[PDB]
Amino acid sequence: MSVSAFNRRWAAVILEALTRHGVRHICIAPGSRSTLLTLAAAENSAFIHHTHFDERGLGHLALGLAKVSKQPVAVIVTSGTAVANLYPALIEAGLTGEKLILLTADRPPELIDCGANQAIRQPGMFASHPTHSISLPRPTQDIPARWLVSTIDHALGTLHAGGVHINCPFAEPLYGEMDDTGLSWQQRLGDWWQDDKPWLREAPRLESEKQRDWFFWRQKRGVVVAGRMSAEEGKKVALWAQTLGWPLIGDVLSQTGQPLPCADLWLGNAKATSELQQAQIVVQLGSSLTGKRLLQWQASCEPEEYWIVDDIEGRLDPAHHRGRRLIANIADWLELHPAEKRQPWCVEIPRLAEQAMQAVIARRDAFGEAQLAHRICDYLPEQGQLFVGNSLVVRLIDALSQLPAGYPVYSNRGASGIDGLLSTAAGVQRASGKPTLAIVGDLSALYDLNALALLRQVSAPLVLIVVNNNGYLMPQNVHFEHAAAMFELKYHRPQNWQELETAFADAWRTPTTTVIEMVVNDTDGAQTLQQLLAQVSHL
Amino acid sequence: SVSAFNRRWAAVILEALTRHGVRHICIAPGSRSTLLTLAAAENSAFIHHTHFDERGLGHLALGLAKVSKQPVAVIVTSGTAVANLYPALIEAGLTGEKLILLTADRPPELIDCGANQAIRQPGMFASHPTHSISLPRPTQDIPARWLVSTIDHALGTLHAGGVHINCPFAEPLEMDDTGLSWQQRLGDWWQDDKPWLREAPRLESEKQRDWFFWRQKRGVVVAGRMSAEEGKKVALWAQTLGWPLIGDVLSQTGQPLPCADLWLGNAKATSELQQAQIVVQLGSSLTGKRLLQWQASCEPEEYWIVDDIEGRLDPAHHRGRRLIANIADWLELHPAEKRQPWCVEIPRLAEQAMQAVIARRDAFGEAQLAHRICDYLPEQGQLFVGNSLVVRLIDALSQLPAGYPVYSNRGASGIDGLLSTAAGVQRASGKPTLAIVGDLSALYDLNALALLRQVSAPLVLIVVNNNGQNVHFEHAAAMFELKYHRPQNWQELETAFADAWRTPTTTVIEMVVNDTDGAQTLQQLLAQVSHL
Ligand SMILES: O=C(O)CCC(=O)C(=O)O
Ligand SMILES: O=C(O)CCC(=O)C(=O)O
Ligand SMILES: [Cl-]
Ligand SMILES: [Cl-]
Ligand SMILES: [Mg+2]
Ligand SMILES: [Mg+2]
Ligand code: NA
Ligand code: NA
Ligand code: NA
Ligand code: NA
Ligand code: NA
Ligand code: NA
Ligand code: NA
Ligand code: NA
Ligand code: NA
Ligand code: NA
Ligand code: NA
Ligand code: NA
Ligand code: NA
Ligand code: NA
Ligand code: NA
Ligand code: NA
Ligand code: NA
Ligand code: NA
Ligand code: NA
Ligand code: NA
Ligand code: NA
Ligand code: NA
Ligand code: NA
Ligand code: NA
Ligand code: NA
Ligand code: NA
Ligand code: NA
Ligand code: NA
Ligand code: NA
Ligand code: NA
Ligand code: NA
Ligand code: NA
Ligand code: NA
Ligand code: NA
Ligand code: NA
Ligand code: NA
Ligand code: NA
Repeated sequence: MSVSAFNRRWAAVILEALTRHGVRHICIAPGSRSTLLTLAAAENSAFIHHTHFDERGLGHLALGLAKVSKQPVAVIVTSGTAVANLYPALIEAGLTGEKLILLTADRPPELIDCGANQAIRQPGMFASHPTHSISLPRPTQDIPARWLVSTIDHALGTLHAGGVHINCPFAEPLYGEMDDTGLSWQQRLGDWWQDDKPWLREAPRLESEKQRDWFFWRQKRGVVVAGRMSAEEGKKVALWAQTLGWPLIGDVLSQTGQPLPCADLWLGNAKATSELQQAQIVVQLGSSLTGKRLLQWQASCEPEEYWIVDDIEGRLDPAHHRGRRLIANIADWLELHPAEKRQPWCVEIPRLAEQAMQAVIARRDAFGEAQLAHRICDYLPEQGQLFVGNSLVVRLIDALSQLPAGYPVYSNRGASGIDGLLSTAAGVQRASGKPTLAIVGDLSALYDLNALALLRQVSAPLVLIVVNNNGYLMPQNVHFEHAAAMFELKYHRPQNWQELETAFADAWRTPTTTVIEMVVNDTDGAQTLQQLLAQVSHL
Repeated sequence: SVSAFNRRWAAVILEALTRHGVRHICIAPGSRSTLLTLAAAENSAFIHHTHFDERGLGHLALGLAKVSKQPVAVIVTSGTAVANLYPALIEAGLTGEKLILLTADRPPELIDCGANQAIRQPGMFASHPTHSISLPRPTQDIPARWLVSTIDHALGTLHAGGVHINCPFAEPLEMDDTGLSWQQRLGDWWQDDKPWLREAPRLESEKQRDWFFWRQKRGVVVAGRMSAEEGKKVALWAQTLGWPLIGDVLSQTGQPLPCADLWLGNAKATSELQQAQIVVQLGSSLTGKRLLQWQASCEPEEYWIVDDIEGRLDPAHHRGRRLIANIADWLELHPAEKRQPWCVEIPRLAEQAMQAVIARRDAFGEAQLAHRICDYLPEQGQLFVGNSLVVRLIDALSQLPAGYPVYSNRGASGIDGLLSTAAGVQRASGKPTLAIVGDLSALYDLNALALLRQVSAPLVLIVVNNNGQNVHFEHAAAMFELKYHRPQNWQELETAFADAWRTPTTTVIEMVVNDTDGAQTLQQLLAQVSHL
């Protein structure tokens, strides 16, 4: 008899199944036609719950949680444009491999395309961006609970990386009658209910094989380029390159400690370019390289072979070198392709690197963007993590700073959207519980302004540094003092290093967010970068 | 010079669009869109609007299109910028605004190889735009007449909804003469005022040959969203036929049988309606709970929906007719003939309904604000309503004047872009504007207070706060240098307004209420009115 009693049990089966695939965190924007999913989510003790009222920011919240935990993270939303607001964070996940399980409630098929409310076409809404899309059928008991959990297990089990869109229509009414309808339908799953594992286990691994000619290649003149990877991988890559005797170019996202710092500067030197032309093979581990000089060099170098090792699939070399694209966990890969001690073949590079760091240091003082970027590793929280936006300021950290090996760095450098940086940082901080430094420009802060609601609720101190270069009535110069106030966050606008170091100490005390607004020019940082680059090009 | 030719290809795209009434252009600053952007700046045909949030940029453009009834272009750079446009594109696809999305793209060699800010853009919006064009990589080997014809075809044939034109450009982005002669192949089209190719079919239903029979039956007229002029014409027409007119808040009909959401819960009213043999619905997106239940359950011999949107609009799937037409043209094609009012109990029920509500107009609550709203309407202005309890309340408790413009985002009723849509609504027409929103809506689109800063006539944003949080908007107002008031009674409210109408600025009025009085008061009026 009861359609709502049945709808609840369909929904509970879908949630129970996610539970068998590592889904722990779940993000929900409340709204009264996803009711069944939200409701099955609350009954389910397995989930840690997060909410936000802006579905765009909710996607990014989920994206941040996945990015740090390396587990799949679910998102439930109600039917209509709620769903479309998930696209950005979905897109970013498809590039960087976050597993976002989007459960989008939908009207039933009889209510689509007929003037009904909050009703749009949701199946295939995200085109090729999900790794898998499941458009679930209208709930009925005539489809066995084993089909339903098997379809979900198929999608999650085969999922190497990226998001999955599960569209979930529900018959109206979403409320009412409250009986045993669909009770024996659930009971056919038997003791899968007290189990632990998927109903259907489908989990093939996608992995490249051991390169049998590694023992030759490892004795040639190689270079290691280290892109985005985990904190732990960065230290491993640092050891492996050092053992090989190969120059390591490490990105801000690599956490290698950057043994050859200020690459963005020293790749400008003709002495450095000439040593590198002698390179017979380049082994690039990780991807999304940050620096202009590194991107130019990569694009123009001509080693016999060019290798990209990364756990994401597809082509990762925008200059299309002849070589290899190797799919792997970077740490397993280094295991499979171990180093033997060999004397370094580079003689000039390690000098130029030192000299470049000395040049930046002769410049540490003017209270600006480039200098904050240079000194950033002085303000990093102890046992913390850094989240870094899509701004000049982070190319400047990459160019002018030397971050410590193994210190966690996170970002959104898939498509480098500037639309979700605060909600992302909020997910990054929640997943790990660590105190967090997030560095962002003013447009990114204005873009995701309402994620300040999210940042109120951090589990450790979070410092949001907003680098502000600004950025009918005369245009105004916006600031973030009232924004902070509006959300009961701490706020500082330091004028000098003493005030910044002070602002940082007060910030690192309680668990909430302190906004530190650093007003700067729209030219000093760029300008300082160029000066150091010419200086180094000459050295 | 690749660069010099890329500017000229972009040039041709933009000039094409001007021959189709595109006057407004909304732009979000971005490095990879520079060519469409520069081209746009150099073309005098356009009025330019900027926003930093692409989602709110889409909704601005939607607000512009909603009032202007002309196509509005949007330009964004490659990447998730593009995806931020989906919400407004989807809305347009339902209410019929013509948003022309020009999405800059990396050239095809740079897709799917880990390049920066590079994503799969063609087909990205799935079935939602009315037409989608994935333009080829620019080259002078494809002649300019192809490019303009492709555009003239997308826009000439556009009945309603959006158009996605993906525009890849090769890099670098050396002011040569490189594609000059390529452009000059268009000869004097460049000095012309029309499209290159004119393809402009009309989509429209034929005259209903049996109207003279049906216009004498016992009909009910239901009026949803339509233009202000049409609101007045439908009122005249319904009156002439002797048929009751259930006029939505979006109808601008003057609601001659006000408080339908109450009197529809009375058996004397429904029983009289049961005698209805035809329902003519003009427009759609009906607002009221009672009206939506009534609509779903009614059982005339035929149900008609007249609207210029295409596709089914009756979610009860009644037997009858779906008629595509400009409402105004349709009335002319199907004239009323003067005829005696077949209804007796309803006009009295409506009156006692209003009377019942006037009786409880004093408490300083959501419901009373809603009932008294026409005391605060700006003269010769326009109202913009959110998707919020407070606007159900206006529809239930108020009677808005015939022919006063009302606008809304009520296709998919997202709460995601109401401020930025409001800002486009004010700019399209230049009128002073009232916009009514809930706290959650205002939070959702908070950064669009930056658009509301820049208005050509006063705008008042009533934010109706029943906060579940416990946030306020004084600091948001202060962040963007907007005037702010939190009135605590009717005198403080009336005063906030007098101030508000003097200068071309936005003032934020925050009404703080309860999460229950509003629902309660409506529930008690329903019961009361159902007992008459
Ligand atoms: O990249 C930059 O120059 C800073 C841009 C920025 O202004 C922002 O994202 O707020
Ligand atoms: O504030 C209202 O009028 C009710 C709707 C609502 O809660 C909101 O959109 O914030
Ligand atoms: Cl993940
Ligand atoms: Cl081509
Ligand atoms: Mg900036
Ligand atoms: Mg509210
Ligand atoms: Na789990
Ligand atoms: Na929605
Ligand atoms: Na699939
Ligand atoms: Na489906
Ligand atoms: Na079963
Ligand atoms: Na599985
Ligand atoms: Na039962
Ligand atoms: Na292999
Ligand atoms: Na091999
Ligand atoms: Na690092
Ligand atoms: Na590090
Ligand atoms: Na040299
Ligand atoms: Na590759
Ligand atoms: Na391979
Ligand atoms: Na850099
Ligand atoms: Na940023
Ligand atoms: Na925002
Ligand atoms: Na946002
Ligand atoms: Na843009
Ligand atoms: Na409309
Ligand atoms: Na339009
Ligand atoms: Na598309
Ligand atoms: Na092509
Ligand atoms: Na070509
Ligand atoms: Na050719
Ligand atoms: Na033609
Ligand atoms: Na193109
Ligand atoms: Na044209
Ligand atoms: Na033709
Ligand atoms: Na009415
Ligand atoms: Na009426
Ligand atoms: Na209602
Ligand atoms: Na209803
Ligand atoms: Na119809
Ligand atoms: Na609202
Ligand atoms: Na409207
Ligand atoms: Na609407």
